[PDB]
Amino acid sequence: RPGNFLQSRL
Amino acid sequence: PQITLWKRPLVTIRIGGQLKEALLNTGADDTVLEEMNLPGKWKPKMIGGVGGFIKVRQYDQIPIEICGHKVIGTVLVGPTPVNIIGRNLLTQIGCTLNF
Amino acid sequence: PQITLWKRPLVTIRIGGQLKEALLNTGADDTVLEEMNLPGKWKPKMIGGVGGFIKVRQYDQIPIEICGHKVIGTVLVGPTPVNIIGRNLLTQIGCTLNF
Repeated sequence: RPGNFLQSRL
Repeated sequence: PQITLWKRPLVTIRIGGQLKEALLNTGADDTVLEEMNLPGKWKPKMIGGVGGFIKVRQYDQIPIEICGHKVIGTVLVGPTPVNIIGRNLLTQIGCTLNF
Repeated sequence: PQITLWKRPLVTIRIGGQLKEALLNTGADDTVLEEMNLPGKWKPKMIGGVGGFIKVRQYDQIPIEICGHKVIGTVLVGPTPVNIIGRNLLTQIGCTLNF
């Protein structure tokens, strides 16, 4: 179950 | 509003005339929407998450409405499991973290 | 404080007299820190979001000082690319999203 939506540009 | 964080901060957004639920995400640099079709030119991009990477379609200068705020910015479209409103748009609606 | 989102909301945290940078992440249910030793019992957990999952260890009653606020709660430890303060602790420091 997805719960950590860290998102980073590269 | 002042949105508390006991629950996921989910708001309603509108893009291409589609209404969607999306997560207000201070941990995202960018705005990433679940797979959908959008008219326009796009560029491929790779983004990183906590345990992997997904490829996205980058659309620029897209009108998107967030919790009633009509803004314009970059939207990425790809296989995220949750629509994410990231800092590129959180800043346009004046969103801050307060404690 | 009130933290704008033009930059990543990184703050200093202290945990057992160890100085660490971490990201205030409204898009994370849970708090996850890079590999470290913590006292007490733990259980394995999967977490993920954008892209695949990672296996972490769950420790409880771990005090963290976040930007001056001493709080105590659940801390996951594992190979996260970034230290992440999620909603479980953000709520404890009284944090809201405001616009």
